[PDB]
Amino acid sequence: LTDPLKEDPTVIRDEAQFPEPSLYFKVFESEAGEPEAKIRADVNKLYDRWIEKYGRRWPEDGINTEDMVWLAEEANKRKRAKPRPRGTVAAEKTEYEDEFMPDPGPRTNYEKTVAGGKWVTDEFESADYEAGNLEKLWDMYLWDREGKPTMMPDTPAAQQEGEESEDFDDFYTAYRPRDVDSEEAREAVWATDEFESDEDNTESEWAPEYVGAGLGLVAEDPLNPQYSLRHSNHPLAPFPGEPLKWASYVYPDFTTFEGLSKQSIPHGMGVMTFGTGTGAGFAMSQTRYGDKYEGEFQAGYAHGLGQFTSEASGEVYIGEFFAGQRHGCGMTLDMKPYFYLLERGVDPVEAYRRTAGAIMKNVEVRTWYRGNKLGDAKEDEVVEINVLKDELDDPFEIALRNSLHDAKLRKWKAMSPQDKAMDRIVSIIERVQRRNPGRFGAYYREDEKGRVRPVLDSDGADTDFDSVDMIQGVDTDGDLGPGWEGATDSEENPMDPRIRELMAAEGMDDKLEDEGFKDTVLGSAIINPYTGLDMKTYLDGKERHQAELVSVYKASREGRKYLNKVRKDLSREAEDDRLARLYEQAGVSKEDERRVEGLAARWRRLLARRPGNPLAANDSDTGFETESDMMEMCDIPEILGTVQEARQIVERARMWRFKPYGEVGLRMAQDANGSPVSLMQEPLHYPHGTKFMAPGPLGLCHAVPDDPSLRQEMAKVAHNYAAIYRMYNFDWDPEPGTVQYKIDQRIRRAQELRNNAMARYLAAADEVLR
Amino acid sequence: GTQQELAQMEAMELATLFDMSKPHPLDNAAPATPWKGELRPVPRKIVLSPYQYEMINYQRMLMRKNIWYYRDRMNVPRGPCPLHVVKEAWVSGIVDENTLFWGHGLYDWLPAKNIKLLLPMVRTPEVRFATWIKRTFSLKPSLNRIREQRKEHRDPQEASLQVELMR
Amino acid sequence: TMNQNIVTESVKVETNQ
Repeated sequence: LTDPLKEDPTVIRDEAQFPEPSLYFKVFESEAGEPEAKIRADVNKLYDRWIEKYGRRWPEDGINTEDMVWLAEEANKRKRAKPRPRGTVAAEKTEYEDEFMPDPGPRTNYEKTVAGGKWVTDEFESADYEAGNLEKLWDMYLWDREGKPTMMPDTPAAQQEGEESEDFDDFYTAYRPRDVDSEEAREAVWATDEFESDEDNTESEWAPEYVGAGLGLVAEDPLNPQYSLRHSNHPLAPFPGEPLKWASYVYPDFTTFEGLSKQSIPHGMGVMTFGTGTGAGFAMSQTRYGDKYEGEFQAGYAHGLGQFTSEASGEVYIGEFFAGQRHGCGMTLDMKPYFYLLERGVDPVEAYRRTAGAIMKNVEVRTWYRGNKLGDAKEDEVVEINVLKDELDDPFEIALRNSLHDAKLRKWKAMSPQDKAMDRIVSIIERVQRRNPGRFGAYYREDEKGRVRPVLDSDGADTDFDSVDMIQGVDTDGDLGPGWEGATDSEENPMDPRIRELMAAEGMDDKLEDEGFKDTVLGSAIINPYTGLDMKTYLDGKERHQAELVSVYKASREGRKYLNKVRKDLSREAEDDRLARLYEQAGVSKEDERRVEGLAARWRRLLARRPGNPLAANDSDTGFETESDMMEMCDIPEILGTVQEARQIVERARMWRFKPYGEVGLRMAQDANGSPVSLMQEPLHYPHGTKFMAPGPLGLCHAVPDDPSLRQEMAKVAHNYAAIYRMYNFDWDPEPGTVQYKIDQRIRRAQELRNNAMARYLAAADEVLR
Repeated sequence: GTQQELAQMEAMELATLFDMSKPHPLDNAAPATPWKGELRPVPRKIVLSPYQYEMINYQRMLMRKNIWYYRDRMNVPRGPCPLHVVKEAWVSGIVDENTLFWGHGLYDWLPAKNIKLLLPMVRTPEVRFATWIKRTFSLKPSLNRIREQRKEHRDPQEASLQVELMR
Repeated sequence: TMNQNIVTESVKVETNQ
């Protein structure tokens, strides 16, 4: 077969017009929040329509009267829920004539328009049609005979008290009978303009994605995974808009940064030296004057892989960073004695010989979580301990749980999407009720006299919900958490009981005052006139209180006598019988259940925080709020690999350190007396017999100064340069026994296998189609 | 029968074909013809599409204000280099197509010939003529003299960078 | 209990460990 990788490049000939019809006439789903694209979309449709009639993407005559009708109704359709018409009128036209508009290719508007329909007649104002649409949507009467609103206030808006006038097309749409959705409300009041009659909500506006390091992602194009970073601010995102710049910043506190930057923020790779203060997200107490961090930066944070070096203290850390703190695997060395001997006039070789062994013995490998070292709170043994705890249960519970695990999967495999949504809603409701179950049936009662009264508890509380945790939060178990100036490093030093009770009483009277203010401010408005639901209870979330109160009042003797006077002028049993039917239908008597319960409890349970793995990826019902304060600790090979890659990252990042003419280079490169020095970084001048450093033919003409350490350094630099070179230049005909040869062999094998698979698919298609 | 087994085996092979840790029998195999060192044939006739013309124009627009940097043998960045400074350094024989350069549109340091449009900018006809003169009459005799004078340049292992300077 | 620095030697000794 022909070699795909050895085609003769004698004649190169491409045929592609720059305004490419493949790339130009196309609408992307990536362009969703952009309004102008909508117009383009319609235009594109028109093009296709013309191609369907003339085949030239250009219309004879021009845009006709029926093109707008087609593009309005027939072109694109939107999802509705359900119609339910009727065939008989329920109103009378005996009132002032021309009150209701009449209602009896005539198929539709487009069919009539293409059959010679002028559509030129104009009549009536828009407000009448919008009011009629709202009235039919409500299925009520919103205006009386005189024309004054019946469901909204008709008096002029009081400028005092903060109220302002509101049009009907807004009030009758922001306040609706809950069987009308936002889309139908917008469609009823003729909201058509794309640019001015639409706004983006605070919680629904488009924002760039967050990908972090961007390692684990679904690749839309498998060959190039960088294509999936186009919607983020990742340093390697394609075409940011402004080129990444080699920033060399000196801050007023003498903190210096040198490396890649996006906009004006450090971004990509670089080296940062700390002066007074801090930077790169580090804590104020971590750094000193002269410490440095080399490695990856992201959004001004030391995020990724790097190395932190402190010349004053000697600590050296190599490894992973998240945000501005150590998070992941890391390796720690303490080279303090080496620096101590170096600063006291000892040559480096002698100091290394003296202090190599002690430093090598004290090398530490660790796993860090949010800047804290793990391994002291038995983080390593958590999983095994939890497995043993799960194994310590009674056999019946374990068997039932294991059967339920398979039953859930088998049930979910065959459910409909609507059934899945309902199931997830039920699960969410159950999870919520596991913390705050409503006091249904215990909100209102009747006293001895028969008067309805609220049902309080052993305290001054009507429901378990408190509005003070909204500003302070709640832990996983139920405790609140830190507050303003909470002090009490450990709460084993509690507050005095007298102060506690006094403050509790003061909080109770404050709650009473708050309730009084809320009532006197919001209780006058009416939300639901059928049940007397005011705005205060509606906005406090106590609608079920009113729902129970209505039934309690109507069932009371006083309520019954009032109803008589004005007239003068699931259940527990259902669940029980369903459970009994389920028990009977399976052939399991209650005696068997009692026997099994006795066997489990008296014979097994008497013989001798939810179950599961605390560190689990898939958890069915999660809530995305429970937080793990630990991670699987790195093993030695993983730490070694992390250090090996971090050293590569540091070496690659240390290439932005001495920009030729930059502020840091001009102001921080000094001799012994502190005066500036003329660094040999001229692009054309190589003085004092250093022309061997020229990376060209000129360098070969001159000789090296004959220093073994310099020769080793040059050899290492040459090795790095060759390693960089090999990644962009290949051989046309590789020799057998080399890596590139096996790569080419595998590529050819892949092509052959794909061709065979396609041939088999074609054979199957031919068999099916004939 | 056998067809289905062969298809399943081929699917299994496709599953692990690009797993570079797994050895494969087609590695270091005997080619259909005996191996001889070949080179890619040089193209003769090139016909650019308008797409390529406009892409080149756009790239030239993006890089018309760039300032370049390059690295020496000691791995030190060297000088703020506008286009004419780069041309002078190329003519003087200080840099060549293998030097590591950096500009605005890149993320890392790459060889000069691997940057999209850097060699066409430098290589004006005058630059070509001057670099040919410099290679032929200044650097080559000096290299011969330094090779003859000092034995530290091993005859069997001699670099050929001066020969290809003209390009 | 050609040229390499202290980190490489420590990593190699741990790898042997």
